[PDB]
Amino acid sequence: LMVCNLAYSGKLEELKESILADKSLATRTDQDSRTALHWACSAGHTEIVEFLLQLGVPVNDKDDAGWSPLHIAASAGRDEIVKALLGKGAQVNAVNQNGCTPLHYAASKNRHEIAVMLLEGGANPDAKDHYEATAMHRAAAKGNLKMIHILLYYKASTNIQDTEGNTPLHLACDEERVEEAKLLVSQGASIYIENKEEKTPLQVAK
Amino acid sequence: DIQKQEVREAVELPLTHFELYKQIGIDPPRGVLMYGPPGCGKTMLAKAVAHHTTAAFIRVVGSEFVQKYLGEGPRMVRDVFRLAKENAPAIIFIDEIDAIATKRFDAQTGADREVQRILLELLNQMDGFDQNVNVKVIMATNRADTLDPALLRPGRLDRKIEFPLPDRRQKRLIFSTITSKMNLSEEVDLEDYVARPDKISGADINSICQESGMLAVRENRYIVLAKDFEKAYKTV
Amino acid sequence: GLDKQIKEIKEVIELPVKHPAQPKGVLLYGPPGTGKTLLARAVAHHTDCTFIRVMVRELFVMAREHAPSIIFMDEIDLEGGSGGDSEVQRTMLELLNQLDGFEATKNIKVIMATNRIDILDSALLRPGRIDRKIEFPPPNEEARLDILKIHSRKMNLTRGINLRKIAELMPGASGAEVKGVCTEAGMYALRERRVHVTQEDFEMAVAKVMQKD
Repeated sequence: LMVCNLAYSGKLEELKESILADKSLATRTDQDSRTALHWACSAGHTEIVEFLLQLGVPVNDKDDAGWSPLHIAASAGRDEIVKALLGKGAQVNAVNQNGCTPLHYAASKNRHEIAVMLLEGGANPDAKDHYEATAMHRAAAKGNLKMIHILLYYKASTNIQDTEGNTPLHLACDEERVEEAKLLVSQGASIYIENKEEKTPLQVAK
Repeated sequence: DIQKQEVREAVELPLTHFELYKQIGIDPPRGVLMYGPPGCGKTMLAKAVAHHTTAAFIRVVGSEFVQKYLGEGPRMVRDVFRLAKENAPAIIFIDEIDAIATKRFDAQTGADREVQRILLELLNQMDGFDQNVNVKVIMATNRADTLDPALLRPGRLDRKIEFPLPDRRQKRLIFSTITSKMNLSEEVDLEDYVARPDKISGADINSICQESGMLAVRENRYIVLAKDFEKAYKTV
Repeated sequence: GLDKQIKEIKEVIELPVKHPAQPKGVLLYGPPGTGKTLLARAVAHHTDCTFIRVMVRELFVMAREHAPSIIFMDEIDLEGGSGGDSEVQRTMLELLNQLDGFEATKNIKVIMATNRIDILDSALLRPGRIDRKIEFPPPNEEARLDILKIHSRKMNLTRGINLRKIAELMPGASGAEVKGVCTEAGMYALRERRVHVTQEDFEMAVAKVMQKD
């Protein structure tokens, strides 16, 4: 719609004039089942989303799949949007299409501040999606050791079984991250859990 | 990440040195071998080299040399090899060698025996094509259990690139290399789209994202989302 | 460590040369370090005779139009292996039937190559009628210094290199690792661009070939 370009392009005075012209544009949505909050949050414009959240737009609005704007705040890497959405009361455990949490998309982007803010508000470090995978799997496979360590600051588990049966130590050994492997083993990661392939973490590492 | 890196380091890095390889006369092994029956392959790399490098390109789909004339073999492979060694540093992409690489039947039918003796003749020619020649012979197939080790002898095909299925790393980087330029949002996911395409075999994932942009180019949706990603999965 | 194979092979291969029964075939079983192809091609090279390398019946057509020659099964070296291999075993059965039947010239022999249960299958198909038995022991270091020298005369080598450490410091699997060190030393010789005969960079190649073993 019009608020999609007024929100994504950053037309501050034009979006404020559109809201003041018609209050319905704050809740109208296009075929993407998204309001202007999703577009302006996706683009990173803090003032527009502070005007929309100032008027009181429902922060828990989900699209056709079930995506909450906190996943934009975490994946996009905008700390101030995390402060605004967590300030307004965004759901830290909102279920999307595949059942993932914003912690997974903050760990994927290696955003430490967003992980500290979301986990500080009461996020679940061991939240599992439809594939039964946590943020430590993909954060341990992409090579994010500091994300793993700050997850361990919030009492995160290191022995989550994936849909194949692998653990974050398996995905860490697959990437051949010797520092993450030896560090996770030193922290207490079970080297005895076997996947469907019957491969131990010591066998996966080369 | 290691597949395409092996294709570049094994193909395009020695390709620019042929103008010098004609002078110093030290030619590395040209044989590049691809594999993997589940993954399609064989096109993204031939087109990637076809666009990156500016050289001569002689693509031959399958075995063009199954003509009933037994004496036509050396004329065909000799013409291709003489335009490769004389015209320009052409890259000979011989795909699907499983047809002529294995003897079929009926030994007394000296046509196949004679053209495989010609295969041994051009085998000695590619033995001689390791010194002062602008030859490039890349090879691809899908089943190695029927291939004779004569072509795969150590010293002829020394670049065995394996590709059974696209690993999760090339998935994540091939999604990031297209969402980094196009519009990015939260609905663009990498976990279910790094796990599901690991179960279901799918090629040209970058072209699938471009087709998704062609489904979100309708001037109604401004940021590409998972609706056209999964829709592109169930349609193309 | 291959002096027994050349010593014993001179009276077998070199018999129809100047002495004028003639042995028909011979087999060598063991770890394929050295002496399976380098011996037939080295003796066939010093003898200045023809030596062509080596389908279940078309290989016998090649071994029919090219029957008189020094032949050696090099390309092939229970449910499907005894039959699929038994096609080449039949090929050499009728080859021994031709060689046992008639000959156009002398110095015509065939050498077999097998290192597994198919040796017991060959003895199951050969009831000690016409065959020579020569054991194939693993090559010692004496069979490695001279094979590194012969495999080093082709490429340019400096006069200050110590072949004792690089030749004697390659134990373990087999003697083909010498040829692998030569080829990889040529790939790192192209990679590192040795100027003419630089010795320190040849020692760098020694490191780059000792890091893979």
